Amino acid sequence: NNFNYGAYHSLEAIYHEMDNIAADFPDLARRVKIGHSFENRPMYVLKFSTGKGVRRPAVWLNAGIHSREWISQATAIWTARKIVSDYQRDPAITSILEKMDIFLLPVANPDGYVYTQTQNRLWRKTRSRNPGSSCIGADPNRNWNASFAGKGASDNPCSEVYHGPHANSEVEVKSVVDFIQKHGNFKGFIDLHSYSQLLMYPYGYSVKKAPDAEELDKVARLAAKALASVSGTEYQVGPTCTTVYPASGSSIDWAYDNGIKFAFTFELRDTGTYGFLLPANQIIPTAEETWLGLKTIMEHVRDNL
Amino acid sequence: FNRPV
Ligand SMILES: *[C@@H]1O[C@H](CO)[C@@H](O)[C@H](O)[C@H]1NC(C)=O
Ligand SMILES: N[C@@H](CC(=O)O)C(=O)O
Ligand SMILES: [Zn+2]
Repeated sequence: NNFNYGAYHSLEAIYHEMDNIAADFPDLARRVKIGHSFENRPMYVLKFSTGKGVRRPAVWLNAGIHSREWISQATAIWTARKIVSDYQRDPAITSILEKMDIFLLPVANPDGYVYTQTQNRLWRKTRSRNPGSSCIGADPNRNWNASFAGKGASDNPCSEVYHGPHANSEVEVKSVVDFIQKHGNFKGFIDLHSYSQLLMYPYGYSVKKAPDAEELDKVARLAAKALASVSGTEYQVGPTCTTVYPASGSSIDWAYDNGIKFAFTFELRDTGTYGFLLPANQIIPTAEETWLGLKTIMEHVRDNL
Repeated sequence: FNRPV
């Protein structure tokens, strides 16, 4: 059909392609509205599932929480198409889907993404109003209830890392928290950002060792090796705090502190040559290699089931 | 880098 996966797209085009995927594979993929943004845009996920069990284990794949990181939403929509294309053509994704559901949120910050397309390509935050300030938006990746208002966040609404007035104040973050909590039985939570070529695990808010650190590091290293096998792209691996910087209130620390074992952040390409402004001709190569990383992690979840 | 990622 008429969607170029090697180009960047509007929010409406992305949502339309999600609907197309659900319509073309209605026994595998369903589009679910999980909430809405500050400006009342819908938040949509695709759920990929093969079983009508109750309480089937699930993994959550998150992208585009920071609106300027365009390679994340582009990689996510490509991933949606890859899952449906390869089902019953690749035993790896087929057996993953055999054992677990996958939820994919390609645009976790729709208002910010529209703003980057129409007003300021470098916008990061949400677009919520801050009473008492003319500064707009909170950093949705400092807004989660995991050492909220700790290190690496700001109390200042004008900051790129403003945490918001309280945990879950951003309706885009509350929507995901609420859906995961009600749905239950999550085993993985993977957040796609850019850039730096890093695959990280908890914690961002403290230097303390996650109980599962040895396993998470082992799985991240295998995933990085799989990712590098496609075109040679090298990733560094480690806990967020020392691998990028301290950051409190982040999505993967909230997921892990809530019992979701396989909690990882990818910082996708590149290492700073183009930074957030990654050329469209790198979308498909990035998404192809990232897929082997995501598959490796999900294979590990599968093999624990 | 000079801005958060
Ligand atoms: C955040 O988590 C803490 C855990 O101590 C809990 O007390 C609190 O209810 C949570 N806050 C919100 C706003 O969800
Ligand atoms: N490493 C952080 C980046 C950030 O939010 O500043 C993350 O998990 O996405
Ligand atoms: Zn980011």
